[PDB]
Amino acid sequence: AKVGFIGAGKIGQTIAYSALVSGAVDEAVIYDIIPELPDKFEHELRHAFATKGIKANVLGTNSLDDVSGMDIVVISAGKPRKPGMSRRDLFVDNAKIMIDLAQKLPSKNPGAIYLMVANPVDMMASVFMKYSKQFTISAGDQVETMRMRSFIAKKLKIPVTSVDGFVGGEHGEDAVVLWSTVKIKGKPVDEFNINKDEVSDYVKKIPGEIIRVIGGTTWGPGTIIADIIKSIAFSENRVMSIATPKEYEKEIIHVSAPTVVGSSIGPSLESLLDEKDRWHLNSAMKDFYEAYKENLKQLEQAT
Amino acid sequence: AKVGFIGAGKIGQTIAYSALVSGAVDEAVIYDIIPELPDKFEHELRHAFATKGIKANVLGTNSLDDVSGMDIVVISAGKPRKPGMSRRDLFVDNAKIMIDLAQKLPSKNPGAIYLMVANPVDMMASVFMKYSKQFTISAGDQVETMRMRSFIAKKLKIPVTSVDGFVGGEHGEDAVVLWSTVKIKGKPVDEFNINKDEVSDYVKKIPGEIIRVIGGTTWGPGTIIADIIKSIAFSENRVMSIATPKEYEKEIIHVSAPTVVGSSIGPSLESLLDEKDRWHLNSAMKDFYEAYKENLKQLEQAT
Amino acid sequence: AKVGFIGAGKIGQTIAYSALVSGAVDEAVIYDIIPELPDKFEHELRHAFATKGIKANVLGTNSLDDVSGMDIVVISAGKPRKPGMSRRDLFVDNAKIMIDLAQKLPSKNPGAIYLMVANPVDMMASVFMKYSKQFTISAGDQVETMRMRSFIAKKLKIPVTSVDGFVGGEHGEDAVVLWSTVKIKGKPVDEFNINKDEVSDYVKKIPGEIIRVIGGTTWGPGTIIADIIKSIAFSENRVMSIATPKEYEKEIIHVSAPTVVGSSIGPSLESLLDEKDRWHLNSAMKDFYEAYKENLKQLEQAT
Amino acid sequence: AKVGFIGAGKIGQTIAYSALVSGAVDEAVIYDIIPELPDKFEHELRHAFATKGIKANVLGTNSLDDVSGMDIVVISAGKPRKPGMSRRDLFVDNAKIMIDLAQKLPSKNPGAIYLMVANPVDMMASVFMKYSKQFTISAGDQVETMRMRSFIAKKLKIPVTSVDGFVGGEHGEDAVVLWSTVKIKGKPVDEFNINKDEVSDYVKKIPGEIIRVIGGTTWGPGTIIADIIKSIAFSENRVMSIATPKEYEKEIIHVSAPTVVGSSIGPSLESLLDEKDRWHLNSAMKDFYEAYKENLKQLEQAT
Ligand SMILES: NC(=O)c1ccc[n+]([C@@H]2O[C@H](COP(=O)([O-])OP(=O)(O)OC[C@H]3O[C@@H](n4cnc5c(N)ncnc54)[C@H](O)[C@@H]3O)[C@@H](O)[C@H]2O)c1
Ligand SMILES: NC(=O)c1ccc[n+]([C@@H]2O[C@H](COP(=O)([O-])OP(=O)(O)OC[C@H]3O[C@@H](n4cnc5c(N)ncnc54)[C@H](O)[C@@H]3O)[C@@H](O)[C@H]2O)c1
Ligand SMILES: NC(=O)c1ccc[n+]([C@@H]2O[C@H](COP(=O)([O-])OP(=O)(O)OC[C@H]3O[C@@H](n4cnc5c(N)ncnc54)[C@H](O)[C@@H]3O)[C@@H](O)[C@H]2O)c1
Ligand SMILES: NC(=O)c1ccc[n+]([C@@H]2O[C@H](COP(=O)([O-])OP(=O)(O)OC[C@H]3O[C@@H](n4cnc5c(N)ncnc54)[C@H](O)[C@@H]3O)[C@@H](O)[C@H]2O)c1
Repeated sequence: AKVGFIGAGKIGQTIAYSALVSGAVDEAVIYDIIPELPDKFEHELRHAFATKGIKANVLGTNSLDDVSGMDIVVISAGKPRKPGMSRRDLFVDNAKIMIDLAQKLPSKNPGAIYLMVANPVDMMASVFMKYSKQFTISAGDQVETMRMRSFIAKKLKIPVTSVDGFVGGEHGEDAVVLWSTVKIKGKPVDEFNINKDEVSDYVKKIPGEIIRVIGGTTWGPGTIIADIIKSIAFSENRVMSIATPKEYEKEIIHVSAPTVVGSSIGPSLESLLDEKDRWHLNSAMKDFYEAYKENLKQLEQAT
Repeated sequence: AKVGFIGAGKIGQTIAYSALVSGAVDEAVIYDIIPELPDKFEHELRHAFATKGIKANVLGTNSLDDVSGMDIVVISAGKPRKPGMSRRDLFVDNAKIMIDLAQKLPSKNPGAIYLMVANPVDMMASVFMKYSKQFTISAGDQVETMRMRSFIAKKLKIPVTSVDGFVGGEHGEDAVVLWSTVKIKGKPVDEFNINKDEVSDYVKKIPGEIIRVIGGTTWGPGTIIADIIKSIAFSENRVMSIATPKEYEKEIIHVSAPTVVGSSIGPSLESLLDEKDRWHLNSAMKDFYEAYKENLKQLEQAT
Repeated sequence: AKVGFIGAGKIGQTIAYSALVSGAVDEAVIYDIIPELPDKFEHELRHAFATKGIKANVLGTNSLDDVSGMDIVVISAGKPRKPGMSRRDLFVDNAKIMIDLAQKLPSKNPGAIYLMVANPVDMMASVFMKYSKQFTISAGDQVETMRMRSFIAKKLKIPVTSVDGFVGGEHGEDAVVLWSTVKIKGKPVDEFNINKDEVSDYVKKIPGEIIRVIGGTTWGPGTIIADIIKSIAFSENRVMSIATPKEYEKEIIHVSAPTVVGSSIGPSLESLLDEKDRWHLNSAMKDFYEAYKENLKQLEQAT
Repeated sequence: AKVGFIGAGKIGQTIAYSALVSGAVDEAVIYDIIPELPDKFEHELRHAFATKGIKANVLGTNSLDDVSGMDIVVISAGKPRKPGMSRRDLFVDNAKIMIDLAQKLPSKNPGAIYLMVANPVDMMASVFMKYSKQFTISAGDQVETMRMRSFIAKKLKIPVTSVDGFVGGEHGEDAVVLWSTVKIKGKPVDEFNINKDEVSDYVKKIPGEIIRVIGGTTWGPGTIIADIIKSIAFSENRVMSIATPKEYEKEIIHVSAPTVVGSSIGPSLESLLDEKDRWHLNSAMKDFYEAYKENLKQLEQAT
């Protein structure tokens, strides 16, 4: 696929690098508002490519117009979290970015899939889609999903490959582990020595903890989001707990649920969850819709 | 994963080779009735591994008791089709193989996923599961699925990665394209100039044509079935049109539908298809049922 | 790289499949004299590609004029060995193939690297280069090299990645282990309990044993030769004991020594071997020379 | 291989991640003096591994004693460059680190290969080896080597895979392009529209420029150094322009030259360079020896 990267900070570089070395990206165009940053990143990539024999076309640029004719456009441009902040605290800052980008990108990338990475991720995806009128998805709870699998595997001292399942609903701190999907070698997680609250808590806290020590999350979400790109680019049909757009009281919202990710996106698999999980996903919709409306008014308090 | 390969003929060797070089198999045990065959294949694999730096343990054996402790057991032991034959002609001869394997493998590989390759594939899976009571899947129409995708791509002169969709129902000559799933860059196949009947006919005829010219199918189903193994081994959650066990009229039958394939298998997604494709999948259940009951009688009439 | 495959039998198909799934081949054109064979192999490859997201162009053809513009041309067209035969028995029959290919391929593929696989491999490379004057290499003793490594590893019950070293000189039954290059975790092989003669004998006999049981060698040399292709295609600079053209007594001959393989081929490293291994490589030149002159006379005595 | 990482800053993380995802590292132990940093990096890795199905054992730790029984030990612990500094300016700061590590690591990792990454790289490798008495190599001019190939490919608008060759001698700013190795599709670089001084200059300046804009080099040298790890771990025998130890006036020094990198290291290929290149490598030895002796005295001016 041809993939545009809007944002070449820590997470944008990690995602682009990981997606490029995985072989899923035939051509990439990497943009950033910071002078020379994308350009120097391009050189980094070429140097890396030489050792691997990678021939992917890469352009690092400060010119937004170079992001044209892409299949997928990955948006990580935004303020990141500082210790002590919630993700939703960023709404007003980063929504202005999305509003601006929504004016500019569409005419150059008609029919592209837009992949939101910038936080608060689900909200950003809704804002971007509202303004751009372009099909937009959010990395959503796919990162949470993998964090959950890896914690459970570490806890039982089993390979992560023995664990299956997803995290879903609202993003981050408000996500829910979808326990009816969670299986260990095919068996319900109940059959195991697993404290469900300890799993949820690790998932919600570990990014905050990475931020406090390292300064931001990189390798994990970078790899994970790149795999979303790869599933689209190779048409692999991986079920991923991304957030796809839904209509709710005539407003576009984004909420996560296991979703088939291929050259085409969908369907989402919420209808196949157990009752409790389906109730949590309905709930997540109502809560998201309420918090997002509030946030839109508070932004409308521009003047 | 630890993977058992039962049957080391053309397709068995291809699946094993491809699953091993893909990185999805940590240990493999390969069995065949043919004296020394498994041994010499093992030496072939070792030679290949040396150039790749692959360290997977591999044992080729003529003693079936050496296949123990597997996570996945792949069965390709059986007589293949000859130009002229139908897949289902093989039922009696190959059912006898499955009944015997079902009395030997499970005690050594309890709780393994059993992946049926030998034809008639779906019926063999049903027999094996009947005589073993171990969880058994069939390659099903996943091969057809890929043939369909590839045909549409070469026809429209587009990358295969632009095409999404599945083939399902009964296996082989009785399969149906699930047209409500076939999309080109997200758009319904009707918006393109492809003749649905030409697609079907290609899918149905190409294996018979390859069998006529080359003598048997290898690289295609081998790679495609190795990817089923990989999706289980790495818990990738790819939607694949494999055939999983379904309770119908109190019998266990196998029919293909798009199904989540990870360390855990399922759910199948037939409830998300359109009315027409759900009708077709319901008829396939009925038809498979009637034909399997008939075939079972034929088997009794041998023994 | 753009890669031409001349001969789509057992080994040709294996090399091509393995080189294509490794990512080293951007475009491939596969030729065989057998009507429809290349075509049906192409369809096999396309089916495999769909599951992997591989977009390499591939053309199977019965018209040799379709092989043009290649960077590398791989020749496996020829009669194979039967239980009992020696590799060199094939000289006359296969030399006739090479003389013809040499009058047809170069005009269409000027400046390509020609990689000889058909046996007797080294002698075929010398003939092809004689009649084509195009730069021609032979798989040489790279296959032997890997067999030797793998044997030592299984013997000492160590990972194959712990073993380094090469097999060189004449090909096959006349090859010699270059013992000054064989190291286990950096240490000379003498410090371990391996019998040098048992290693040699294994290396010499295993292909004949595989040919006896299975009918021909495939996965091992196929993977190993595909890695020669990859090392050229990605300019990896792997030292491989291939046979490159050497001017001796004003003839061009082919003998194996560890050689740098990248987008450019060479140098060969025989001047860095110990006295004994340099002696052996000098005798192989003399012996190959005398035997090739004899074989050329035999060819004249056919035509 | 089992690989220890001493240092989990920007370059240590990039190298470890790249080496891990490439599949060359079976077990890694990552240490850093910064509290909690390695630990949080380990979590990042596990999260990334979950999406890929990677089962490599990883331990991120603040306890140096955990770095035991490794095959390879990769040392990136040290002060990095700030704009305006040369690499050799760091000698006195980072040599103290190496002296300390030389007391501590050996008894826990007997017979390991130590891979120096921290600057001034060649000097650091000599210091570490002097004090530890352990076999030590330096990433050397391998990074420069790839930078050169990629620049030339960009300049001629050809794939980097068409370019072959190496940079060698002293490190960084004092490196020399070894023009007799440099080939484009097999042809001498003279046959091409290439300004040699412009190539050298780009190579020497581009890291300084990345540092000024981004803050440090990451992806390129990370990938490149990881490929050195991979060549050792898979015993691939890639020729790489690393710096291996040589004796000079009874002192151990490190200088770069194309070197065969496998489970065993060596031989270096300086003897096969043209005259001019060989003279530059002799020269580099004399100059290195002089600057390193000076630096050792200036450090001995501890008191
Ligand atoms: N799982 C996830 O979804 C996930 C993971 C990691 C980070 N993030 C989020 O991604 C965003 C970026 O994080 P980061 O660590 O890379 O931050 P960072 O500060 O390293 O980078 C942000 C980048 O965005 C750029 N930027 C800001 N405004 C821009 C504009 N108008 N146009 C173009 N570029 C612009 C900056 O120049 C900078 O290079 C943050 O919102 C962070 O919270 C999300
Ligand atoms: N897409 C698919 O599902 C697919 C693709 C290719 C082949 N097949 C089927 O796979 C089967 C094998 O095809 P093939 O081309 O490899 O045939 P083959 O003759 O090359 O190999 C069959 C192997 O099974 C062995 N065998 C027979 N009975 C056995 C037993 N009781 N235990 C162990 N091994 C036994 C034979 O010894 C032989 O080595 C056939 O039924 C064929 O129709 C299915
Ligand atoms: N390590 C090695 O170097 C190695 C390994 C395996 C096989 N081989 C050699 O490779 C050759 C092929 O072995 P195989 O097992 O694939 O034999 P095979 O009979 O399976 O295949 C040979 C193919 O070459 C074709 N052929 C014959 N003449 C031709 C021509 N003029 N143009 C195009 N195609 C032509 C045949 O039609 C057939 O499809 C043999 O000489 C064998 O000894 C070498
Ligand atoms: N091609 C190359 O060889 C290459 C490429 C990039 C960077 N580097 C060099 O590598 C070194 C590290 O660079 P970076 O960008 O990762 O710097 P950085 O500041 O991001 O990280 C340096 C790390 O070393 C750690 N450290 C310092 N002293 C230590 C000790 N005594 N024990 C353990 N850990 C210690 C720090 O805690 C820090 O995390 C520098 O010398 C830099 O110049 C070399």
